[PDB]
Order: sequence, then structure tokens, then C-alpha cells
Amino acid sequence: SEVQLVESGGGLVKPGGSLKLSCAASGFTFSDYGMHWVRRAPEKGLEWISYISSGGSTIYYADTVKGRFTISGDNAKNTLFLQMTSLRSEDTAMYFCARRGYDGHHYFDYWGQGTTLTV
Amino acid sequence: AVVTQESALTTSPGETVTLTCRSSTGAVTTSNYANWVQEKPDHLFSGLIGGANNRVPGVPARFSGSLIGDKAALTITGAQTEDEAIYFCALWNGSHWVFGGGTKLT
Amino acid sequence: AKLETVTLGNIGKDGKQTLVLNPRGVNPTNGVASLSQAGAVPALEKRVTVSVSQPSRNRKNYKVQVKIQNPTACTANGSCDPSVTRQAYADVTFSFTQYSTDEERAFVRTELAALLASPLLIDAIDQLNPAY
Amino acid sequence: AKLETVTLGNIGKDGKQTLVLNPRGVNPTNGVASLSQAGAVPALEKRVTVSVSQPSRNRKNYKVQVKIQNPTACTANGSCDPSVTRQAYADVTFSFTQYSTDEERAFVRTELAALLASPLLIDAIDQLNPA
Amino acid sequence: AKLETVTLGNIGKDGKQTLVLNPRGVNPTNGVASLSQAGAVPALEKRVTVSVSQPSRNRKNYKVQVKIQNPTACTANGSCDPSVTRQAYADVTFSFTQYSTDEERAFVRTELAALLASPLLIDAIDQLNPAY
Amino acid sequence: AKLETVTLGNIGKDGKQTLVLNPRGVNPTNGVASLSQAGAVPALEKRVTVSVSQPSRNRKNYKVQVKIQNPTACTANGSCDPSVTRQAYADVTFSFTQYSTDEERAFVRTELAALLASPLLIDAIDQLNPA
Repeated sequence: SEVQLVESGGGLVKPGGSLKLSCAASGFTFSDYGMHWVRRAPEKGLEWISYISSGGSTIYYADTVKGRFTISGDNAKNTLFLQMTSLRSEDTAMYFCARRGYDGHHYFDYWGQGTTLTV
Repeated sequence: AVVTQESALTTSPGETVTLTCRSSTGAVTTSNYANWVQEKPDHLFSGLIGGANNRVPGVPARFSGSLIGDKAALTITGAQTEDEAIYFCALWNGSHWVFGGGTKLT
Repeated sequence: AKLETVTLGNIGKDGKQTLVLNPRGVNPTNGVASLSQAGAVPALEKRVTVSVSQPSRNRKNYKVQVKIQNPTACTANGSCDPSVTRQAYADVTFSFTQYSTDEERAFVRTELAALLASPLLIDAIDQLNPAY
Repeated sequence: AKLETVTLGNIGKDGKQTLVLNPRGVNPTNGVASLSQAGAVPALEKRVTVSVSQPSRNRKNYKVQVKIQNPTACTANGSCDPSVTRQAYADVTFSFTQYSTDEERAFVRTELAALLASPLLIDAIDQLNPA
Repeated sequence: AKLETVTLGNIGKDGKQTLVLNPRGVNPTNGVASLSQAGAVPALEKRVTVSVSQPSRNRKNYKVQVKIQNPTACTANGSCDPSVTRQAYADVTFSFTQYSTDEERAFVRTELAALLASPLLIDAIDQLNPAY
Repeated sequence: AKLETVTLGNIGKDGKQTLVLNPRGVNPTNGVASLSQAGAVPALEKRVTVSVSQPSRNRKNYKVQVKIQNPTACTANGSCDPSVTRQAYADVTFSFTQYSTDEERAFVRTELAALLASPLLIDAIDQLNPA
């Protein structure tokens, strides 16, 4: 069917930067789907980070993050990147990935399983 | 809609129940594309109900999205024992998606 | 096809209202079929008129045209019958050539029917915000 | 809202084709936002233009207008580049007054979006049979 | 800067009312940014439009212009929807030259913002008494 | 896309200066978007104007045009406000046809952006030596 899994990253990184989150898509392609990143602080609620869309043409970067994260995609091997430059203050989360579906349809519909990245 | 909020109610298995999602600044509208997220307690999420009326293929028929009053509602008709989870809400305020706190359905 | 009672469902801002439209014949002067809500008041009816147009010596293209008219009533203090305060209109015109297949026309129809549910269109029609 | 790629799904006679539209700015002369398919050929793009119009001293009503343009290409024997044989158009215009609530406008929008899936409309548009 | 929800506080005759204004895009025809109150009725919105104007071959000066429009609604006996009885306007135009520093412009802005709280101005605007 | 504050970095003869440009709207008469440095003096601003041009009945090609204008100020003995002594200009015009794909256009853009760092160009622009 369609199963997502994120596993790349999750190290005890010093507050300097230079890590990479990555997930592999199985049941679909990035030609007509976009991917979200959300951020559950270890006791708080969820928080949306950033988003590339289908084909990689509109990228957003919610304004606690813009400038020090980069999200991209690589259509070969069907993987989705998340490359930062700094891990400043909290940045501790099970980082999930969401698959924004079709445009009149549901926008957080088939999720990942999360990786714990502690600073 | 910079922050959003909802309650933590519960119900019996033997009748319906609703879940509101109140935007803090003003009212929810159609532009606030409200869709719901279901979290089973293995922190295994799932998409539940789309923006206008839509459901994810695989979500059962006892689920309906609404705009009851000034709050995005969530009507579960005859809530059985398998959807004993927490439900998340979402709004697009024009700049970034905003998720709310849970609702511990038991 | 044959005119029949079109009972459209899941309509509105929330998505729970229904609208049943009864057919009221085809105008012979211009070939415009009409349907209206059974509200029993001839000025307070939500009506939909659909008409397809054959080619002439001045157009040479098929032209489909759909109009939706929704009036809003209000009761008054000074009279016992409600009047029409304002009306909401919608006008769709498809223009196809003399060589078009039905897959292209179904693509246009389903493209419009799926594009009227986009966040861009439900923000530009409901809240009247320009695309910016 | 804001212009962004609109990836419409379940389109066609069968219901399996998708159409991804990338935004291409807003025309400053008349306030018309444009979106088009990434087909990389400037004459063979399926395009959608949406524009809302403020009231003037000659209209005094809000006017929303959506245009859809779909050209069909064909290769030729006599040239190496495809040309436009024919085009399919669609033009929707909503006209609302200065006192209309958003429930009425959402009723009109969802009425049209549900009425473009009726058997009357899929028989009058696809097969071109009069009612 | 970027358009954002301007939530002005301590407004009114007493000084306790607040006014939250949501942005509604920038008009591409004339470069006029708009903000309005979230009152959800398109005729009963308190709105503020701000626009700065570049120099041309006919003005050769920078021109900042701010408009405030506040309509007042009233319910009616004879109709179910409220209408606009009257409107209050405000129009501010700053005109700066091509050689002005920012200290002079901030002096003009803060001079006007502190002069709209003088007893002369709160007696000439509120009670409409001429200065005498 | 949307106009935003373009903060260009690693600029100059040494490579350490930065330049932040704030957007100042789009001219409706000719469709020319402008950006300028926040120097707060309307004659001493480093400015960049970018505009893409649609095809007409006289050009039938897409035309992208970028202008960079950098004035140099000097204080004076005889006046208290600085004036413009001289200005440095740059004018780039891309001309693409109606059938060009985006790979060709990205090849032209990145070819120019990598060719403005060659020893030939940094010897012909900086030191003004002919090739």
C-alpha cells in the first residue's frame, strides 16, 4: 500500500548545527504530493516547521525557523531532505512527516513515525 | 488565528459526541482549512477528515466534519471502543499551520 | 438528457445543506432549460438555467452556458409579504470547437469542479481576498 | 489567500488524472493571478487565471472571475515543433452585492461545485445533448 | 514592512477599546495596502489603507497616504439586514522631498502622533469647537 | 515570486560585505519591481529593478531585464548635505523564445552567474584590461 518511515538523524548533536533528517517514500511519488514537517516538543503540543509542495516550487518556513533550516527533495530514490545550520535552544522533537495530499483533499493524511533528535 | 484551543472531554461508547476547535482570535472560516489528526497511543498518527467534508479513504463512515456555529466541529456518530485516542486540530491563519492541544477521548 | 429533479447534497459553508430543484420546462424561444427550488413563491426561488448552443454562421463553436440565481428574502414592517433585498449570481460558459473529443471536455468540466474546492478559490470567493 | 501550486486530483473521464499548477505571479495592470502546468513549452500550457474585482462608480458589486484555458498540441510532418490545433475554454463569473454574507457565497460556490457533477451536466457538457 | 495583524490598543473616548485589523493584500493597480476589522460583513468593516508613492515626472516627491474609514450600522424595521447609515473618514498625507533624512520624517510622524492628543485637538475633533 | 527582503552576502573585492535590499512595490505603468538599500536617504540608495515582459505583436519573445544602480555620495564644504558624485550601472537582458524549456534558461542563468567569477571577467571589469 503506502508506508512512510523516517530514520535518518537523531544524534546527540552539540549546539552548532550540521545534521540531516531524511525519510523514504514508498507508495507514491513526489510528482503530485508535498511533504510537511511537524515538531512535538517533549511535553508541549505539536508545531509546524516547513513544507515543500508537489514538484518543489513553493516553500514556506514558519517564522521561528526561516534562515537556519533547509528542506529539499531528491526525485531519484524518492527521499525527502531536511538540512539545518544551527540547533540553538530547544530543538528536541520526534520529527514527523505528513504527505500533504491532493488539493481539495486532506492535508495531513499519511504520517511517519518520528525520530528523536536531542540537542 | 495565531493560537487555537480545545477541550479534553470524554464519552460513553453508547451514543454520539462532538469535538469543537475554537480559534482564539475571532471565528473559524472556510479559509481556515480545518482538518483533523488522530493519534493512537503508540504515537502512530493518522489523517481523519479533510477541509470541507472530505474523509481519508480508510476512515469509517461514523465521522463528519462541520462548521457548527463559529467553531470547527467533529461529530463521531456512535463512538465505538477502537477510536479511544486523542484528536488534533489544524488551522491555516494565512502564514503558518497552527495545531492545538489534544482531546483525550476515553 | 431528460429533465429531472436534481437533488444536490452537501452544500454550504459547513457542508450539510441540501437543495432539491424541480424542472420547469424548456423555453422554446432560446432553448434554455430551467430548474428551481420548490419554495412556492415565484420571486423567492433559487433557480438554475442550462442551455447548449449549436453553431451558426457567426460563432462556429459549441457554447454551453449555466446560470445560477439565488435571491434573499426579508420580511418587512410596513408590509406583510417579503421582498427581494439582493441576489447572488453565477454564470459559467464553456466554449468548445468543432473537433474536440469528449475526454478534453470532461477534463475541463472536472478541472473546474475540482478547482472550485481549492483553498485559493474558497478564499477568493468566500472571504473575497485577492490572490497575493 | 496566496498563490501556490495547486495540485488537483481525480480529474478526467475516468477519474485518475492529476494536474499540478505552478503560480506565475499577479499581473499588475488588471489584478489577474495566473497559474499554469509545468509543461515547459510556453504555448502548450494548461492555464488558470483568477481575479476578484473591487467596486467602482460603474459596477458597485464584487466580481470574481475564473478562466480555464486548455490547448491541444499535435506533431506535424513538415515541421519539428508541435503547434496548437484547438483550445478548450471555461469562464466563470460570480457577481455578489455589497451586503452579502459569506454563507450565501459559500452556498453559491458549493452549489456550482456539486452541480458540475450532476447527470444533467455530465450529459450536457461531455456528450453535448440538450436537456 | 510585511503586512500583519495590527492590534491597536487603548482606543476611544475612555481609552479601553481595542481594534484588531487583519491584512487583505496589496492592490496591484495602485499599490495601496489594505487592512480591515474581522467583522465578517463586507460593508460593516472598519478599514485602513496605507500607500507610499514613488516620484514621477510630475511630482518629484515621496508621498505617503493613510486613509481610515469607519462605517456605522443600524438595524431596521422593514428589513432583516443592517445598512450603513453614515461613515467617518480620516485622510493623512505626508509629502517629503528627495533629500530628507529619516530624523526629520520621524520628527514629523511623532509630532503628529503627539499633537493628536493635545487639548486643542481633542477639543476641536471631539466637541468641534474652533480654536478661540 | 513574492517580493521580499533580499539579503545578499559575501560581496566585494575581499568578499565580506553584505547588502540587504527591501522591496518598494511594483510600478503599475510598466511592471517593474524595485528593491533598494535601507539607507534612509532617497538619493543615496543602491537599487535593483527587475521586470519580465510578455510577448506583444512587435516582439513575440519573453524578455527579462535587471538593472542595478549604485550611487556614490560625498560630503561637501559649502553645503551640509551630501550629493551624488557618480553612479555605477549594470543592465542585464535575457531574451527567450516561445518554445524554450526551463533547463535551457537555467543553463543561461547559471552560465552567466558562474562566468561573472572567471579570471577573464574579474580582470576585464575590475582592472578594465581588454582580453
